[PDB]
Amino acid sequence: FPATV
Amino acid sequence: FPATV
Amino acid sequence: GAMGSMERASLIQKAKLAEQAERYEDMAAFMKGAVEKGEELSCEERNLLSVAYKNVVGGQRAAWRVLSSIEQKSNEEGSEEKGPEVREYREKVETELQGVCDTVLGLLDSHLIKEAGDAESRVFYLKMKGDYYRYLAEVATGDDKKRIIDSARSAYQEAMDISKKEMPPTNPIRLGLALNFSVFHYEIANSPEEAISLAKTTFDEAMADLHTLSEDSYKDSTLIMQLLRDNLTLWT
Amino acid sequence: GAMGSMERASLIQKAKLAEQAERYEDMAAFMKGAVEKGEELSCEERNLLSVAYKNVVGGQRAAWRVLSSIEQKSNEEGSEEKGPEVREYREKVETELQGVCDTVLGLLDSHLIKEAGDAESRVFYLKMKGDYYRYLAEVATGDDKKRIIDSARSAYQEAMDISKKEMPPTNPIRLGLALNFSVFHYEIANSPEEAISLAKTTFDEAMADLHTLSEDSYKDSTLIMQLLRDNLTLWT
Ligand SMILES: CC(C)(Oc1ccc(Br)cc1)C(=O)Nc1cccc(-c2csc(C(=N)N)c2)c1
Ligand SMILES: CC(C)(Oc1ccc(Br)cc1)C(=O)Nc1cccc(-c2csc(C(=N)N)c2)c1
Ligand SMILES: [Mg+2]
Ligand SMILES: [Mg+2]
Ligand SMILES: [Mg+2]
Ligand SMILES: [Mg+2]
Ligand SMILES: [Mg+2]
Ligand SMILES: [Mg+2]
Repeated sequence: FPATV
Repeated sequence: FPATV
Repeated sequence: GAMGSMERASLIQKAKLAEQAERYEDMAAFMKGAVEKGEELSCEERNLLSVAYKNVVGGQRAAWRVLSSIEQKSNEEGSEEKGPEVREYREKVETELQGVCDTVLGLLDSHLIKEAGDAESRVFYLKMKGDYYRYLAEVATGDDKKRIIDSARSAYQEAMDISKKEMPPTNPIRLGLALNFSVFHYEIANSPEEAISLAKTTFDEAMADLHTLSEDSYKDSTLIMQLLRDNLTLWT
Repeated sequence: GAMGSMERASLIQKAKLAEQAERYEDMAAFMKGAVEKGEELSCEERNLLSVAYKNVVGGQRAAWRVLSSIEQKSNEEGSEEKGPEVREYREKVETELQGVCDTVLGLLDSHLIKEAGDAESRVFYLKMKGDYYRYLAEVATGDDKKRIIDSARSAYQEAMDISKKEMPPTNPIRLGLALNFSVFHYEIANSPEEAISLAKTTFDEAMADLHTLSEDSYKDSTLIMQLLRDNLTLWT
């Protein structure tokens, strides 16, 4: 999955 | 800590 | 509220203890109680709230994905049948996840967003609103799916508009908002080109503003810039 | 029981799904429901029950230790005061841990142990009884602490007596029982010499019986033997 914060 | 199972 | 009898300061203290103990469900419950005292949240308190719920919902999302994968395979050709149990349990986890998202969205709507006037608070909360609608969209399949997606988009867009007017391009909240809105475009809105454009423009505008920063601010901004680059590498 | 309306087989299936999703609280609730159907548990089902509760209580124990450490430091010289919150939250986690242990002990007493006649089931359940009393002893401080310790000892001793009469020295249940009873001696009963003697004798008697085993049984037995050696290395 892509990075989120 | 020591190992337990 | 089961936290109604506990002092605000004690709830914040116990949220920090719960974090140290990796008890994120408790952390979130303490922070919900703190929000429900009705006072605005400081910067530290806003981040305690977000850390707690991000960890709770992140675990639910991971579990939902495992179960959805199992369910998908069960419904392929070759599998004969194993009953309603996989769907039922995926639905149970899904309903619990939706409940947590609804709880967070409820705190934002009653009344964190409407009292948030400074950019650092208002952008932070609107980003959260977009994030929790995005998590609802990840599991949505019904008559309301398009409206859930549009609710996420609208919250992210309001946050973006404020962030571009009121924050420097290296502000970590502005960067994290762009990171997540870019992921929304890629994974939710079927808009990979918008996701890539947003990540690239955000990264480049931040790069150009790093020269204004102290060493500590530089560290914070470059950390999020590296996440933007990581996603760009994944997508190109 | 909130699981009273769900089929036994569906509860077992969902316990396995919960494990795949790393949802151990759900796993334990499904297995509790399965036990409460009143039928004996198969070997696989006994291990699902133990895996679920071991993971739940293991997380509680880790959190309790973090909080107890913070509480200890707060009560040293130099610390001025930070209020009742650390003690209160440590107590909250402690009470939840005690509740889980009491639940497991209740399942063993109503009625898993009394219906368990084969060594593989009876030793397994008595080991669990010793383990959950040991977890109660780790947090005990009151009039009943010595009785809690003796309840753990008594359960482990009955399991040990059966295991030595009815199982080969390489049986993994017998090995795991000895491993944990040895830890009980070291950490709970202030008996490090008994802990070391038990671990060494168990290891050596298992070594001498490995020649009778298939490759797969050898793998299972040597895995637990290595834990015995790891503890001996820690303690000597
Ligand atoms: C993940 C990381 C590195 O960056 C971002 C960046 C943008 C957004 Br939007 C969100 C996170 C972060 O957490 N930054 C951060 C920024 C300001 C305060 C705190 C904080 C105070 S207390 C506390 C706690 N965990 N007890 C954490 C943490
Ligand atoms: C930790 C390890 C390696 O060894 C021991 C040894 C002694 C004791 Br007493 C306890 C554990 C173990 O788990 N062994 C084992 C033995 C027999 C069955 C299963 C099982 C069936 S299903 C399932 C699941 N997790 N879905 C697990 C697992
Ligand atoms: Mg007050
Ligand atoms: Mg649903
Ligand atoms: Mg643009
Ligand atoms: Mg039936
Ligand atoms: Mg107590
Ligand atoms: Mg002896």
